[PDB]
Amino acid sequence: KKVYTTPKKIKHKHKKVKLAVLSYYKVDAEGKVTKLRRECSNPTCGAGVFLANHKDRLYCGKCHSVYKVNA
Amino acid sequence: IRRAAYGVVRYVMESGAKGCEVVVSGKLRAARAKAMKFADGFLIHSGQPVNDFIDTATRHVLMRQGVLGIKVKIMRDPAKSRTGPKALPDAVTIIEPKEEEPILAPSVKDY
Amino acid sequence: GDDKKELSAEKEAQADAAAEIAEDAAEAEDAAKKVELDAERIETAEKEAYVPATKVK
RNA sequence: ACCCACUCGGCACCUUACGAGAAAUCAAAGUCUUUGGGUUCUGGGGGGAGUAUGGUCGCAAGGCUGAAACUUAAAGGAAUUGACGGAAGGGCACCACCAGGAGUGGAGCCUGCGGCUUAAUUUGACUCAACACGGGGAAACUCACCAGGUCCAGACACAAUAAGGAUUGACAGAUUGAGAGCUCUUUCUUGAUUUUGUGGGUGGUGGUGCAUGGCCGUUCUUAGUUGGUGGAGUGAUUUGUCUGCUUAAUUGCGAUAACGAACGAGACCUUAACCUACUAAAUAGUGGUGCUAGCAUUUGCUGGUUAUCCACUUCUUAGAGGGACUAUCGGUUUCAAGCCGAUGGAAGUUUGAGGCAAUAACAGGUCUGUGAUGCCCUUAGACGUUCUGGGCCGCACGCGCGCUACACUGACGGAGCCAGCGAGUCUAACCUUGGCCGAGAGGUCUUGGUAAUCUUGUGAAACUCCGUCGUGCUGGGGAUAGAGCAUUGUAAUUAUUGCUCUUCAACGAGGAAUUCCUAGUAAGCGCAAGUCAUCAGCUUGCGUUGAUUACGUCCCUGCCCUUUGUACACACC
Ligand SMILES: [Mg+2]
Ligand SMILES: [Mg+2]
Ligand SMILES: [Mg+2]
Ligand SMILES: [Mg+2]
Ligand SMILES: [Mg+2]
Ligand SMILES: [Mg+2]
Ligand SMILES: [Mg+2]
Ligand SMILES: [Mg+2]
Ligand SMILES: [Mg+2]
Ligand SMILES: [Mg+2]
Ligand SMILES: [Mg+2]
Ligand SMILES: [Mg+2]
Ligand SMILES: [Mg+2]
Ligand SMILES: [Mg+2]
Ligand SMILES: [Mg+2]
Ligand SMILES: [Mg+2]
Ligand SMILES: [Mg+2]
Ligand SMILES: [Mg+2]
Ligand SMILES: [Mg+2]
Ligand SMILES: [Mg+2]
Ligand SMILES: [Mg+2]
Ligand SMILES: [Mg+2]
Ligand SMILES: [Mg+2]
Ligand SMILES: [Mg+2]
Ligand SMILES: [Mg+2]
Ligand SMILES: [Mg+2]
Ligand SMILES: [Mg+2]
Ligand SMILES: [Mg+2]
Ligand SMILES: [Mg+2]
Ligand SMILES: [Mg+2]
Ligand SMILES: [Mg+2]
Ligand SMILES: [Mg+2]
Ligand SMILES: [Zn+2]
Repeated sequence: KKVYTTPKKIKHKHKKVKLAVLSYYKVDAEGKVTKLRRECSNPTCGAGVFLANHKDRLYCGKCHSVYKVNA
Repeated sequence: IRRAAYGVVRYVMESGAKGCEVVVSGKLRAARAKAMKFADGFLIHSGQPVNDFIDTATRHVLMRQGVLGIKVKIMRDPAKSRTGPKALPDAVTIIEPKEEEPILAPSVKDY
Repeated sequence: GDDKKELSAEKEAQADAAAEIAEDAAEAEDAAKKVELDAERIETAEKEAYVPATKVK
């Protein structure tokens, strides 16, 4: 054939960063649990799923995309 | 190759066929293609009786070398047709006459 | 096959047809866990296999 | 001198073979394993090699005498079958000619191939047997090419990673052609489905048709192939299977050490022809009667009426039969097969046209029809696959199939008005009548049809008819080109198609060459089907109008046949 033209810079896939997951369950003083990271109100998300926090952003990841809640 | 074919021609023939035919084509242990015919008995090849009396089937036998082609041809005895022209259109059979007793002066009988 | 051994071919081929003619003639006169799987899910459909409560805040 | 009979000794020839030989053949090459008349000479697998060396003869050239080492499994003889030949003798054919017809080759365009150009212009095929072929009419798709973007749809096994998370997804923003979370910013989500690595698979219009199947094309518009009994040969083999005649034909007659047979040809099968004979038919049609309109009247002539009834089967339809067998007669010939003429017949060219078609051959074509396949390559920055766009159409030119024409046997405008083979919509938008709107293309409202029922009588085209034009590139011709309107489709730009006005080129019957064809054929002419969303200048079929000239021959060409030669048999590549 005509093997190997390839202008450089191959692409990587993704990482899914390590991120030892939620410690964001705030206790006050033994042993009340004040539950940082407010949850979503979609009936398919039974309040066990939470909301991410970016600028102008409270996003539900359990909804693969749906229901952009804004507060 | 011959034993398997030659035996099949024998079982078909032993089963009351008018004729049989086996073709093996392809490559078999050599690099070059060859093809054999194994045919014993009577077989017609042209015309409508083909549709009537000969049964053709080809199979592809896939082996570690390549793929051979099995072709089989069986010619059924048309006398046993049981729903058909009972013979080949060539068959022109004459009935045989019977010996006669001559002159025997008139001598008419009565009833 | 080489024609130098052709005799031994027609004989072992005939012998094959001999065996194929005996198997053909000997086979002419020869000698519950019900449980309803489609319904076992409707039979074992009894309760005590669920949990549902949600909707805080 | 000649004739006839004989007999010696000559040069030979003819037939036989008792006999001999591996055979070809041989009255010697016979009278040999039943091996002995006398005698001379030479040979002992093939090369090496008639070479080296010595001797000897010769003016020379060379003669006579004449090794070995080494190498090698064959060389050789006669015959048989093949295959081949730029040898001889015969045949067959409009893919040969003859007598002609209609042409192509010149022109414009259409189309395919080469060439050039290109990011790519994917590719197979190159004499008949590549080039309107791959059903190959590609806007996406197709699609193999090129510029770029995703995805795994990487089975399974072990190992690694890892429930403190193996892995999945994504809002917005950036980004990107893109409302692709492709990637990145941010950080929710996901739960053992994946990931990572190795082994092992998988896909591929990647390669190899010179590894194969299968299929097809070619030889073959041909007539060839084989076995039983017998005759010949030690044998492979041969005769049968053939000089001649005849045929489309190894089709027959006849001759005949052959006799009688089978595959292939023929038979057969399908289609187009003939039935006033059989069975019938509101999805086929006829007469009569109602019911019914028009013109004539003196009874008539010409229509309307999917059932208002009665009858029929000529036409139509398809079932079963019938018919042709080259019949009758006469010519011709070995009075054989046959062949030619006349009468009759629906039919007498294998009745016309097809389908099927033995044995064998080809390195013919097809891995790009196949989830047919060996092997090789590749397999995650992919030769997998999908998405976007481009390309297969690119244009100094060479070649092939075609289309349309150069006009007055014509264009044009009115008018007459006649076919046949088809196809046509279910979980659907196919074939479409009819009524309106529109110059047109088309639009819109409805309707019949899963069909002998509706489209459709497919009112097709040439053609026939009355006018306009007048030989002037003319009103022949319609390339090229501008402007406008519609249809197909997600998309029409490099213009899918259709309509309209305008623009009005080349081409005045075409060099050397070359194709096709013998009767409802040639040619002219349109139509249906295939392809198809849209696109036929292509193909496959169909009917319409309907000639001229052969009814012969081997000159050209192509191939079969013997004869013959061969040191070829992987068979003249
Ligand atoms: Mg036939
Ligand atoms: Mg002799
Ligand atoms: Mg001949
Ligand atoms: Mg002739
Ligand atoms: Mg001529
Ligand atoms: Mg000419
Ligand atoms: Mg994807
Ligand atoms: Mg792997
Ligand atoms: Mg590997
Ligand atoms: Mg494949
Ligand atoms: Mg080949
Ligand atoms: Mg092949
Ligand atoms: Mg090739
Ligand atoms: Mg002909
Ligand atoms: Mg012969
Ligand atoms: Mg036959
Ligand atoms: Mg009738
Ligand atoms: Mg007549
Ligand atoms: Mg080749
Ligand atoms: Mg194939
Ligand atoms: Mg594309
Ligand atoms: Mg092309
Ligand atoms: Mg062609
Ligand atoms: Mg006219
Ligand atoms: Mg208008
Ligand atoms: Mg309806
Ligand atoms: Mg004009
Ligand atoms: Mg003009
Ligand atoms: Mg001319
Ligand atoms: Mg069409
Ligand atoms: Mg085409
Ligand atoms: Mg010879
Ligand atoms: Zn949610």
